Amino acid sequence: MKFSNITIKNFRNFEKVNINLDNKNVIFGMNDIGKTNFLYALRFLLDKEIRKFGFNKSDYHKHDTSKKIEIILTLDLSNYEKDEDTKKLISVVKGARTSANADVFYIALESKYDDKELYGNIILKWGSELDNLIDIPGRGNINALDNVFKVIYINPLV
Amino acid sequence: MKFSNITIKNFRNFEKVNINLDNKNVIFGMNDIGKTNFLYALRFLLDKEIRKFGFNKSDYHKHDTSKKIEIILTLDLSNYEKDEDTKKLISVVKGARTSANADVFYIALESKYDDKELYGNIILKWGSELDNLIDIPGRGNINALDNVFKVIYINPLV
Amino acid sequence: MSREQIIKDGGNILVTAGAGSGKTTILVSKIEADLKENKTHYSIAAVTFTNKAAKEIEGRLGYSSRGNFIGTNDGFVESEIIRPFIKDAFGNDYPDNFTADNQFASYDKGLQVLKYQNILGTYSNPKKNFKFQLALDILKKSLVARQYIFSKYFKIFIDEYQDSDKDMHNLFMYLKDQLKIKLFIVGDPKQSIYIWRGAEPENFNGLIENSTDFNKYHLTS
Amino acid sequence: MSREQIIKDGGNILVTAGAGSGKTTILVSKIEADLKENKTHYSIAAVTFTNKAAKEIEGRLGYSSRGNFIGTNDGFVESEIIRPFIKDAFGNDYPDNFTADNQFASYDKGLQVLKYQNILGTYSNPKKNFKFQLALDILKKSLVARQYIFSKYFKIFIDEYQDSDKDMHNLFMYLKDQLKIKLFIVGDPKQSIYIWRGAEPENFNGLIENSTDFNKYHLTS
Repeated sequence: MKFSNITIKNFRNFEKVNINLDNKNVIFGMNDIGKTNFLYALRFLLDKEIRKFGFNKSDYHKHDTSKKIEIILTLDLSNYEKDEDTKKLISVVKGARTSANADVFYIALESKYDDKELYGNIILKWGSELDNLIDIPGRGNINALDNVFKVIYINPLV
Repeated sequence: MKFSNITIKNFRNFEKVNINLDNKNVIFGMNDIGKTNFLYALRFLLDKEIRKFGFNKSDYHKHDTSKKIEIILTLDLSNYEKDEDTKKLISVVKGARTSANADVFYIALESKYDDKELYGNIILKWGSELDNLIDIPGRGNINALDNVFKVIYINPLV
Repeated sequence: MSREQIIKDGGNILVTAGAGSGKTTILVSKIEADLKENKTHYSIAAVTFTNKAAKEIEGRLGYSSRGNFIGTNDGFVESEIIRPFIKDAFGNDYPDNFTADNQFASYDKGLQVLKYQNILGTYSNPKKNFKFQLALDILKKSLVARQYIFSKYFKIFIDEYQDSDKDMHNLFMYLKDQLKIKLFIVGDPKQSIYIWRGAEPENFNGLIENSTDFNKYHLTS
Repeated sequence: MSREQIIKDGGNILVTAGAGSGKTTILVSKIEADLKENKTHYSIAAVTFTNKAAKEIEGRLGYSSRGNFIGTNDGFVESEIIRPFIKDAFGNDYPDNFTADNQFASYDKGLQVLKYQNILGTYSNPKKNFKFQLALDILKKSLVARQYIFSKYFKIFIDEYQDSDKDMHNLFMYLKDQLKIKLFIVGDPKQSIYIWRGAEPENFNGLIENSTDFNKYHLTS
């Protein structure tokens, strides 16, 4: 029904940032580097064609690959009765929810670098409780989260 | 220890082909299209950077996406005592083997087209018995089969 | 004939069809018509009594990325209601692991077996069902279970309703009334030879002779 | 001191170290040295008696894509020997599902519980072990189990050997002798206060006073 918050840690020039959200969001400022990295973090979390690749050594904050990248998004499911997107989410999620937490949901991203193979693997989790998340199931190249969200990217150039 | 055979069905210009193999293999002929598609099938089975993408509508035989692509490779594990590559394979596989079939192993690829999403998903299986195969486990973008095989591709151009 | 009046009807339907009528053909036609017509995220569930019919319908329908359930009514509860939401209704101690010898004649012993023994229970008396009463118990104690069931399916196809216990009727009617999910029932009144497994023919006949929100058709082909 | 003679030794080793010696430090140092030295596909297994020590060692070592087992000795068998290869030894009817109240006093009833009840068994007498005898039984009946164990690990680290039953000793010695896997044993002879759980201090003392293929060191720091 509603986007609420996003947290980003140890990703590019973000070290620990917490941003409140809504359905419509406008980002502006003079940095022009964090503004693009914000949308890249969103694409990594929700876009399968970007997440299809991994994380490089330059994707870690300060290029220190001994730290973990966390990106966590929060939703509000309060209008299940009046909304049909809440049903679209709830029909793919079954069991990861509890009744005491029937109005909040979490989608998380985690990455730890492999020094031997020089690769950063991305693993996704959801859950209602932030201290108990489980892997999103999937077969092959497809994910259960890919069945819900369609991310359309618009750019005048490229 | 030894490659034995490979079967390819409904993939590009291959309809039903069965080829016996060894450790060293040389392919020659005048077709020049099947010769490249042979190596592409090998890359799809064993290369994660090629399998990372899916199958298009042009990857199906006769462009008939109502048929299933199967690629199956066979190995011989007879020299477990004298070979250290048999141990490299056996240490990642644990349970998919049975004692009655302790000398033969299978690695398979299957794809069925999705007409609504216009995507061909690839799902891998191994097993000792060809009538009982199970999905290769993995987390995120990584597979248990990626821990064993390293595919080096050489081409004078590109 | 009336086979064209069914595909054009959307809602609660009965089909009182005898042996040799072609129940599978009309069921598959209706399923395909419903799937083609609808453009939403919802799915369908087809529940049968044997794995043979389930596999036949699975083969006839084909392949899709839309999540539809085709199988036996015993697998329906295990896959959708019990295994995912058992711990949300009773507690975290109740396990969701099971691979079903250990039958008893009480309901409490069924929970005891499922918990301590970690295997699905059963009943010695074939006139009572443990699966379909536990499923209804879970549905009335878990809000997320009802939410998932409502958000997931928009129609459920049921065949051979004459060979249904009272618990199956209770669960299906709970889904139809409290959750507002459509039903499609097909059955032969004079094929209750399975009464040795606790079948109650009274339910189908009562539905035929008393239901007011059900559309009724008969097939003589 | 002798702490430098251990890191330079590769093979079977004992470390008779008392309380306050720093067993964790030397264990982690040896593990890191072995991992850094070896460039093959093999791994190591660290078996403890508590989850606290397991987590401490896990945190100290760090992160790697190499598959090393760090945990309790009860989880070792379940994860490596029993769950994967139970059906290859006895048959396809024996289940690999379990979530472990239901303890008994016989081995056959333990198998019956595991099969019919679908839950791991136990013993009422603490002087006998069900897990570590079933594991050894499976190892002697499955060729693929032995093959995997040999192909997987090149060294196993064991701590607190004084609190070990006879079944644990039997399994570890089977691995050491029949499968030719190195062992690293650390234990305090005078810390058998856990004898209420069936601990047998005689095994560690016998190894110290009779072993001929074991290198022995003592730590006084």
